Amino acid sequence: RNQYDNDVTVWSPQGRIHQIEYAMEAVKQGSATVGLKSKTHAVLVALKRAQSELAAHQKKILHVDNHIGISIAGLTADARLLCNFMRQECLDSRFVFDRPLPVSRLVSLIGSKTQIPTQRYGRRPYGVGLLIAGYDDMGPHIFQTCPSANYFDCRAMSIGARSQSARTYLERHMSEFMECNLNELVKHGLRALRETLPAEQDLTTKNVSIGIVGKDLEFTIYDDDDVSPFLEGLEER
Amino acid sequence: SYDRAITVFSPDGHLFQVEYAQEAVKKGSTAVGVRGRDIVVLGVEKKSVAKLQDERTVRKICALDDNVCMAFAGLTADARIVINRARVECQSHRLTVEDPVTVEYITRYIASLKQRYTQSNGRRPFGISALIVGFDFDGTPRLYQTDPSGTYHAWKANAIGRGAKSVREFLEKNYTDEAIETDDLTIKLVIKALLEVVQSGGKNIELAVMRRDQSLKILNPEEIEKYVAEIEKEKEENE
Amino acid sequence: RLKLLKLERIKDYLLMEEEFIRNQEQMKPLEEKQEEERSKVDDLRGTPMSVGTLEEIIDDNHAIVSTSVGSEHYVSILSFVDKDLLEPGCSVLLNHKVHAVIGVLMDDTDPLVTVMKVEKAPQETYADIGGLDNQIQEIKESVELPLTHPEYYEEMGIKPPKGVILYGPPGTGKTLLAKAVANQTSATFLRVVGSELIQKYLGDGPKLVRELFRVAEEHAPSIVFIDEIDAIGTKRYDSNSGGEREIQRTMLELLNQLDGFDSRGDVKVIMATNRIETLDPALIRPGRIDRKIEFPLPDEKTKKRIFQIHTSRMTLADDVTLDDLIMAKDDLSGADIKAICTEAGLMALRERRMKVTNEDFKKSKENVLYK
Amino acid sequence: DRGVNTFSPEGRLFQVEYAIEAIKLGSTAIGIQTSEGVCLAVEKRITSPLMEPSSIEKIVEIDAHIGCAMSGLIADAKTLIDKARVETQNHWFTYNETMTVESVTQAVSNLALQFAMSRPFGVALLFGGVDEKGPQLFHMDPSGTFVQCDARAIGSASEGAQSSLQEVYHKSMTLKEAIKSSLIILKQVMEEKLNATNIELATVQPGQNFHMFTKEELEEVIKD
Amino acid sequence: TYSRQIKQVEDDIQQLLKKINELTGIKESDTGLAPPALWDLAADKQTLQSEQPLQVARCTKIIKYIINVKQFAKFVVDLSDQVAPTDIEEGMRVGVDRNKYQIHIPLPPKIDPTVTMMQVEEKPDVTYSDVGGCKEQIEKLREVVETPLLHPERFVNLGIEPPKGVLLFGPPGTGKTLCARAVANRTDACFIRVIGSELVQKYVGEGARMVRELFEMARTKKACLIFFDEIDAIGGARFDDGAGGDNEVQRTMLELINQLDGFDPRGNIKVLMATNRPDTLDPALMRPGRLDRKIEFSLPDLEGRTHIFKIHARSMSVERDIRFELLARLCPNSTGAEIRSVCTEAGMFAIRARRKIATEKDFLEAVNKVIKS
Ligand SMILES: Nc1ncnc2c1ncn2[C@@H]1O[C@H](COP(=O)(O)OP(=O)(O)OP(=O)(O)O)[C@@H](O)[C@H]1O
Ligand SMILES: Nc1ncnc2c1ncn2[C@@H]1O[C@H](COP(=O)(O)OP(=O)(O)O)[C@@H](O)[C@H]1O
Ligand SMILES: [Mg+2]
Ligand SMILES: [Mg+2]
Repeated sequence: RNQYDNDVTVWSPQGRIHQIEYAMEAVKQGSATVGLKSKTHAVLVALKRAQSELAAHQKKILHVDNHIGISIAGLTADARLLCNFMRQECLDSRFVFDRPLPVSRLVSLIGSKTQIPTQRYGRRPYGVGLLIAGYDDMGPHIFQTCPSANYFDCRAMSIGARSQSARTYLERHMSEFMECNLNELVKHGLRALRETLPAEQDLTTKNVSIGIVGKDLEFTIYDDDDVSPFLEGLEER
Repeated sequence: SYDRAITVFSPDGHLFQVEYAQEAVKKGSTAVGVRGRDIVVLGVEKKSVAKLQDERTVRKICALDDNVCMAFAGLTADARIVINRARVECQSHRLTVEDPVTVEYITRYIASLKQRYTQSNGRRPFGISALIVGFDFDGTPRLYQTDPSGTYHAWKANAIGRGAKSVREFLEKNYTDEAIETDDLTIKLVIKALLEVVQSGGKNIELAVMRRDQSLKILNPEEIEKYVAEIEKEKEENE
Repeated sequence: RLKLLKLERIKDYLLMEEEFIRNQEQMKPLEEKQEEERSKVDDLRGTPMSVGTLEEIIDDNHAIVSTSVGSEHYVSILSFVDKDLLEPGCSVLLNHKVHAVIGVLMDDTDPLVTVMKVEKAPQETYADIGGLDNQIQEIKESVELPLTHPEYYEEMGIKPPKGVILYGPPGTGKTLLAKAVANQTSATFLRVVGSELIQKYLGDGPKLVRELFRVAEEHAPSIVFIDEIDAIGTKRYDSNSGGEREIQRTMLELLNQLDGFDSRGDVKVIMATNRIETLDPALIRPGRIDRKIEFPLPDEKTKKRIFQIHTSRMTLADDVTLDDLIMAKDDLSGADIKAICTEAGLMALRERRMKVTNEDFKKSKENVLYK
Repeated sequence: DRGVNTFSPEGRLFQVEYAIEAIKLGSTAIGIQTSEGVCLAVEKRITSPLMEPSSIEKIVEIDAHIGCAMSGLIADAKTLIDKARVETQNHWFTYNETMTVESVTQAVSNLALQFAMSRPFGVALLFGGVDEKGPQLFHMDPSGTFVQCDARAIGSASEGAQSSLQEVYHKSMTLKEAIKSSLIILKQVMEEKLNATNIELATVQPGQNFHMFTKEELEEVIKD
Repeated sequence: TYSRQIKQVEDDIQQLLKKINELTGIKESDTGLAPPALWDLAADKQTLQSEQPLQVARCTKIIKYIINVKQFAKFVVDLSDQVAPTDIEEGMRVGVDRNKYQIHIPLPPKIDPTVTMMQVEEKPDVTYSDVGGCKEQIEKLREVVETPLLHPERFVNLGIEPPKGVLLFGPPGTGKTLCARAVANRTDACFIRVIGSELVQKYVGEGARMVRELFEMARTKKACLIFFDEIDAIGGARFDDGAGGDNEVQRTMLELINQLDGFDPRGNIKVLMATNRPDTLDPALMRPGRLDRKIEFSLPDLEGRTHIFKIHARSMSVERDIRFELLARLCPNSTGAEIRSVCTEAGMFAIRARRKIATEKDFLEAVNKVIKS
């Protein structure tokens, strides 16, 4: 791979572009975040890491609009830029039309932007992967977005390091998914995080952030204490 | 225009460019400065000049105001440009507030200039090291120094140039309020430091001194001759 | 106690051998006749037309011997041989009929040693080295007293430094100090330069490097003086252009020789470099090279000393004062001082006056100054 | 990886990594938060003698309710702190209030994110502020990752100081315990003895505003 | 006192030796037989019954057999007092006698001097427990290199492939060569160090040969541990660009890889790959089918620094008491090689103080000096 691997503007003699592959690698290096959904609820259960015992866990669930929340995995800087951008878009959409911005439209716009600096020799991708839980007129939406802009509308998705265990659990329990209460929804997300985490490590009411959106409930963030009832009621092994 | 990045961080975490710039400053002439109770002195090597070479066009020392004086070490054009920038800045500060620019403020401005020119996305960092001496409007024999990297500090004396190392150890040694009590013995310490590099008694040591809020003054060569003569008298008495 | 052991047994040797052997010599016979018998029997063992080349040795009494016609023939050796001199590639002696290994003789080697070892004791000694006492003492610590007094290190525990770099501007008596070390030390110093190991083709450079290192180890426990290497390698670059890739291979071979997997004898490496910041960060690794020494430009007093030592074999004039030359506070290496002295002498010779003059030395100063 | 902003194959921009290396090379500073306030103690790098302690400035004031400590490039800290002060005063002008420490830290980090500027800043910052949620400490790194910490250590002795902080710190102390432990660690990690001139010490309390300790109280705590 | 007694007694010994030489008289001049007697008449007779030439047998055609022999004179011969017909082999070194040319003695295969002395049968003087700061790496290496050899039935019961191929990489100087030496010393198998420079020769044809003979030698031996060093020198990026003339090294690397794992089993050969810049290494070689258990050596931590310090302090004349953990603390980001050089500097400081004790003060001075330079 000598040469052909600097800036997105260079096409490899393989139909491949490798800066994007590196951005996706950074996405994996990011921390675990799982989004899933029911007929009327979308739950993002995310593992906030602990850099140091004296440093509080890095929050990774951001409420962008009343009906839209994001879980981030990757460069916190690019995540912050993108979160600012979606907040601006939601405000502009609400201004122009007194409406909640459609989740699909929002995700398409974000994908478009993150594509834009992939065809010019002056800029870089955004090594940040987002799981978006939104509630539009059509109901709950779970979207995954990567630096490549290849947004995916998923019944349940997982991103970040160790995301494969969450993927396994979600694939196994999809049949139940779309047919469970809100508490069961959160419990399934918690089970996914438990599978992802090392067996010795357990989800305390300090490592988990739960962003829930749905009917008659703007995207609400549960951290520290708000996570306590869910973890307390959750099953063990 | 150019819009091309420069000043790339190194694998070690340093800037090859800034280290090159500081060594390029080091290779130049040597100059010392000291502060007294009301006298701030600044001597410097003349660096040789042909009998046909006017000294007026060798201005390695510049009075940026009635309280700030910079001795240069590097490239003369860079000196000229940075000096003119700083002096336009000081007149602008005079516009802003009807008070003379403090050495601290001017040093801040110079450091900001250095940072801009080292991280302005395509530039040649000024290979210069500057030494300023002033008296605040209230009056304070303040002396400041600025590295080409932009880092500046408060200094009671300094010595920059090719001999900077040895002169720095020398001045760190055998320096005290006894030496810096007043104009007396202070020029003597300066000349002793510059003769640390020997044999140039009459060929170098162009000297200036500024009294508290009085003015800056270049020391005339008959006075320099008298000072060096009495200094060598003191020497021979010592030995 | 150890002294007691050695003294006791040594006296035992003197007594045993001297007394018994002298008794037999007093009864000298029964020795000369046997010696002559044996010598003539060896001669009887065929000594016609005979030569052999040793390709290899199987074991005691059996080895393969090849002739110019490729007569590879395997033969059982004759014990009469000297034995243990049978290094592969040695010139053996073979009976005309049975090709019996009976003798070996080379008495001739590649003159690489005679080429790379010239004037082992140059005219320059530490007396000729005017100044640099600190550097001189440090290099002696590094090089000589390990060899001249292999007792202190042995008794205390550590082995001496292996590689010593001497870094400084272009001309500060690096080769002079190398020469003085050679002359003062009894070991077979080796001069080497950085402009010859850059061979035309692949493998040539590393091959001659390895051969040079092996020569150094074999012929004498001595010093190897590697001059400028910055023209070689300069660290390990991205390794794109073939020439620089090969030169990097040459440095890596140098690095293996400096400290490799197997071992290293009592051969010390002395590097001389104009610039050091650009050298391979790995090559100078403290395990391999230690005691990097500044060799800076002489100060005023060192310049006085250098002029004096250069001119010791120079009948300066009464009017000639060697202070106008110390006056110049600029770049004046020991080589520069030598050039100044030589130019003053030559100009005096040209202007026909047997005695040099202050003006002649002045003009030598201006015409030796480059910048 | 080579290039200006090229993404390294193993992730990261590799200029963030270079900046981290520069921060590690930088001098050492410590910050501790307590319900009674936040204390900052930064070792200085006074060069050869003749240096007044008011020559190197490793502590700065953000409003009368936050202090900031630096590790890295002096002028980089100067520029970042200038931005932070300007943003804080702009927010105060627009709000009739003072930012939260989280908000000022994230604003400065947001500026740091832009790599105009061709290189990341070579300074890591520690803001000890007093806001609606009491005294808090926010550590910001050149990458822009800002997090509030109970006790942080940065610079050349970053790792060792952080380990000592982990050993000594508990959820319950006061500003006095914070300062005494910080000074103990600073002396233990100092380049040379604790001369009372090679350090800068500040505190911001739910009460007295941000304050630089004067020579008297410096020597007092030192002997303590 | 003692020194003068030495000088006297060694003078006595030198006198005794020269006296022996002059009195009796033993020398060689040109060729010699110093060892008395050496009569070899029967040796001559059996040499005549022998003193055979040798060549390379080609084929045994028929099932009385027809051996074919090639040298400066071709031949077709067979039969001998020798048995094990052609030792069930054709391309050997036959070793056949003259005089009807039917009597033989098998011989090993000819191999060029390069590989002959690269065999490096010497045992480096290093052993385990002298390694600090890379406990995990040495654990990995011990496992991979020993479990397949030491009580390996446990290693086969699990039905797991035996790893084969390890590449040591890290900063310049971390004890990689030291660990390689230790493994070489401890191991009991055909060990073969390799130097990269010796594989670069005058134009094409040399490296590929020597590599192939090396490999067949290893295959002939029961079980081999090969120890390539200078892999950075031998084998690089396959790209040509301007290397169209330098393709020789790439060719040799290609043959190396093919012998490592091509269209044939490579055999019970375990490869060690020494390097310090593990990025320019060619992808084909770095393929984990040939370098299974790449190991990374990092700078030692405090405990590793202390352990290396005491290891080097194994030497005598050292202080009665030293406080090694503080020594390590004072030297952070220091290689084990730098610990070794610090011990050396402490010894040199003791000498330059004319002190036969290496004090903690000496260690501190050495640390200060090395840090400052
Ligand atoms: N773990 C260790 N234990 C003991 N000594 C060590 C250790 N690591 C390094 N050393 C010391 O460092 C030197 C080892 O150098 P060696 O040649 O083995 O290193 P390397 O990792 O192969 O790299 P390089 O060839 O770049 O030096 C010796 O001084 C050895 O004493
Ligand atoms: N003590 C000394 N230090 C440096 N140079 C000296 C000294 N004594 C004599 N010389 C002169 O220095 C010259 C040799 O310098 P050299 O070793 O060639 O420097 P380099 O190797 O850096 O070119 C000689 O001509 C010699 O006359
Ligand atoms: Mg020389
Ligand atoms: Mg090694």
